[PDB]
Amino acid sequence: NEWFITGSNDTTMKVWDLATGKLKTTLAGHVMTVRDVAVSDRHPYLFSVSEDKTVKCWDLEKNQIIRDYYGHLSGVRTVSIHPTLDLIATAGRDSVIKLWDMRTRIPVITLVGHKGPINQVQCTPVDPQVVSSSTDATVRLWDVVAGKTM
Amino acid sequence: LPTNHNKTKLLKSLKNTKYFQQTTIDWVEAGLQLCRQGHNMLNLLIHRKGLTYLHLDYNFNLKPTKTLTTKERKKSRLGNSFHLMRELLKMMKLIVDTHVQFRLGNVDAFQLADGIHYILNHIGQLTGIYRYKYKVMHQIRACKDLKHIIYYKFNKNLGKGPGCGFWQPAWRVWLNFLRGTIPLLERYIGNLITRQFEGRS
Amino acid sequence: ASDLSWSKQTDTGITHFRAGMTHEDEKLIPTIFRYITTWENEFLDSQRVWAEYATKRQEAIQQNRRLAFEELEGSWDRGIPRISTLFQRDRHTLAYDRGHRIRREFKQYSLERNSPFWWTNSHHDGKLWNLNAY
Amino acid sequence: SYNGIGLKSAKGSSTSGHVQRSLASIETHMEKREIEVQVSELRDRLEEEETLSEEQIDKKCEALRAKLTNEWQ
Amino acid sequence: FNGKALNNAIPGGPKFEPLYPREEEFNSIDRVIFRVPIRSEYKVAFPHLYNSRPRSVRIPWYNNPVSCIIQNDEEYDTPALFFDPSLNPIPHDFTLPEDFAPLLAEEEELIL
Amino acid sequence: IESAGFETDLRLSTNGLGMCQLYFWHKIWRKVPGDVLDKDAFIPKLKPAPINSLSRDFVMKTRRRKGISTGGFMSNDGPTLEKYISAELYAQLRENG
RNA sequence: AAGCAGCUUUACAGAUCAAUGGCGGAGGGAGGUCAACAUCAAGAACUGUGGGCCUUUUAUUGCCUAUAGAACUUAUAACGAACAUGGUUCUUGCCUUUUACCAGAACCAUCCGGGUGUUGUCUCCAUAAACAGGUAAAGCUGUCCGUUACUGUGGGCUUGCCAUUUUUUGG
Ligand SMILES: O=P(O)(O)O[C@H]1[C@H](OP(=O)(O)O)[C@@H](OP(=O)(O)O)[C@H](OP(=O)(O)O)[C@@H](OP(=O)(O)O)[C@H]1OP(=O)(O)O
Repeated sequence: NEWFITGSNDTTMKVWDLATGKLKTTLAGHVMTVRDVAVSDRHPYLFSVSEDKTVKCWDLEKNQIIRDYYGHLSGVRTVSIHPTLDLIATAGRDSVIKLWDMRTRIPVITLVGHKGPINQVQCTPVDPQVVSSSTDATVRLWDVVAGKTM
Repeated sequence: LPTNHNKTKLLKSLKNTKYFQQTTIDWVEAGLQLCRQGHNMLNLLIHRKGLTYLHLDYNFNLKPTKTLTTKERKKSRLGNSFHLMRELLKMMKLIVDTHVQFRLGNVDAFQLADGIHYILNHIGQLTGIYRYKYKVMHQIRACKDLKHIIYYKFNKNLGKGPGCGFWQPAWRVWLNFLRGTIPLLERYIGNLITRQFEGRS
Repeated sequence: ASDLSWSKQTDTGITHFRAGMTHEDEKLIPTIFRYITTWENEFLDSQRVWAEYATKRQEAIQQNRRLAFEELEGSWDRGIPRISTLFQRDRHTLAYDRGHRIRREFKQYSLERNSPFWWTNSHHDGKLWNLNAY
Repeated sequence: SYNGIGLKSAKGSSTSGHVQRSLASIETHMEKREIEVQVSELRDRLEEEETLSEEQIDKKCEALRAKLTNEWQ
Repeated sequence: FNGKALNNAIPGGPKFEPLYPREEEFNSIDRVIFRVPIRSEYKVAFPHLYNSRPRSVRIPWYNNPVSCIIQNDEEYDTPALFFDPSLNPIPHDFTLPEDFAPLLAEEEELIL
Repeated sequence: IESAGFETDLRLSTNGLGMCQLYFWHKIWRKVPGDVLDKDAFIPKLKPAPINSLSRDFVMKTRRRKGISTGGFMSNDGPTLEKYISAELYAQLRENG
């Protein structure tokens, strides 16, 4: 709780301070509107979905981009770091959640079944491990193993 | 720093199959066979795409047989990868052909060494690798720079003229270039050959 | 070139020379600044040649002769404005031209490609340089 | 930049960067001092030769001082 | 490494980009005694003294002792141990057994 | 003040064979040539000062470091007149003698 | 360091030809452009065994001590006394957009390679090594076999030597 980072439409995430309200740093690696920011719980990372079609990892021991998760078919809207594994859940306009292993930057498990663009994805440590929701008015609960909506 | 858990190598991973076989041949025969096989592989890369009018000469000069369409200039342009293969095989064929002109009895060993030192310090003139990969210019400059040292320590009491054939450090510079662009060409030609067989993702 | 830790402090003498555009040849290409007369060397000369012209005009009024321009040759291309303005073919028309400096200076607010010679006007000042010797 | 003269880089200026060196470049006071010196000398003498008691040396010194004063007007 | 990190040339040495773009009362000519013009060889030799604001500067190897190696360059004519022409000259009962020998008295040859 | 790297000068002139060791245990102190009170001494700015105007230099710049002077002009030395000679008779006798 | 005494050794002359006890043996040496597994960037930094001490139940952490070992690189720090290339981001150049680039940084990587240990295989040269239990591995152990445990010749040295106050020639 030393800080909170607010990604904004001027492409520049800014790291503000809780107790004082000060800037400390500005993270400006995107070129499009930064839509979602998700800081990791057990990693010193900062995953920043923008609509650059890029999911960028920010190493907070360095304040540098280290990983760029390519594979999205359109703009991305949300991150969801699975809190007790090493994968992130990114989904957006292309109506499909791509899970990403954080080491190998591979789309590990595609999650097929939402119709319209997906707005907000949440991950739980126990199945349903992806609680996602889209513009087709469906909150789908996902099986990460089977790849099917439970 | 090199990787420490690299137990895998390239040729050590190819001895352990049933397809490659160990033998002992002359170096000149190995060079002539890599020229023949490189000509066959680049000729088959050309001929799978349908570029049968690009008569890849035996000295690895890609020349169109006839003047082209634009459709026969779109399929017949190729990237830095295929041309980089073509230019390194031009370089290697110049090396092996000067050793052949030695081994045939035509040219002297001193004139072989000067011919090799001419090759390894005129790759940017004799071959054309500078076009398709421009950081080769680094090594080309280094080869020129080694020329500029060696011709004024070989020629203290000799003045100006051909005859210098101390080709060792320029040879090292081009081997270090090949050390750098083995995995580059592995990835480039792996992507090209999987576009030829598997196709575009 | 001079010491860029010292050059932002004092008027350093020109202690070094960085090479401008070196070619492999030793071609000493002449530069335009040597073929343009500098402003002090134009203005002292302008005061001299206009003192000479006002003296020759006072004498030609005293001699009651009209000052033909076969005498001022040699001083025909010296002085700001030029002596060659005084015997151009439209001097009676340009007698009534006033405010031409700012008219030529505010062309940049109404022309898309103004001439870069916004300041000079060869009808009123003449050619202030000659690069046919360059 | 040798001697801090040259460029940051030859790249950027589009020059050769060949930086070459240019071939174109009181009496009373004195008296007092003397008196003091004399006194010191006297004291030293006293110390040297039979003057463990102060009164003697002091007396002699005083006399010397007086003499000096007399000498200087 | 010091010549690279300090934007600084050596006569035999190579030139680089500046590693740091460095721009702009204390160190003005009003307060500087100009006796020794600080050549860049000082700034590479003693890099922390002659440089206001160095960083990423590796500590240079201060000298080895004075190697007084005799070169023996006379036509294979001199022995291995002799007094070289460049060497400066030097301006300065009890009994034992007869068979008490020095150590290595069995061999005569000082050199081989 | 003149040995700012005499050691590297002996090493780079002799191409590495020389060796210099500067030391100050026999604590010798020599007069700088030139007067302190020489206000008519010329002071260059980028080349080093000449010999007969050295000490006037070596005073002044150190004064500008320590704030006892009042700017980068040739005045503000240490005069007799600032310390005690304030009445005009002492000043005129010192300048008239 | 000539010799003698002593100790040890092999070639032995010898006592038993026993029960002993040392040493050596209970399936070799040199290697090879042979590969397989480890291992190689660090509190200057490593493990083996054993004890003891701390969690709220003694579990995975982390220390203090005792000894036996640390091969390989490492200080002008690094497996390599040599040196390429690629990715991301930032800052320059060329600029006419990108690839291809100029060239510096930071963080990462990818390639040519390399060392050491062990296992195995292969090549060349040789040749009481018998039986029984196991492990990831060995004479590891039990039975067992040669010189041989009690003298002398021949070699080696780990030693000593070649009475008059403080030791060994008398209170
Ligand atoms: O033109 P120059 O300035 O006189 O230099 C040339 C040139 O060297 P550069 O590549 O540096 O220009 C030649 O190289 P190429 O023309 O072949 O490219 C080289 O001849 P070789 O490469 O054939 O050896 C020759 O060297 P030399 O004639 O001594 O063999 C050398 O002349 P310099 O020795 O005077 O520099």
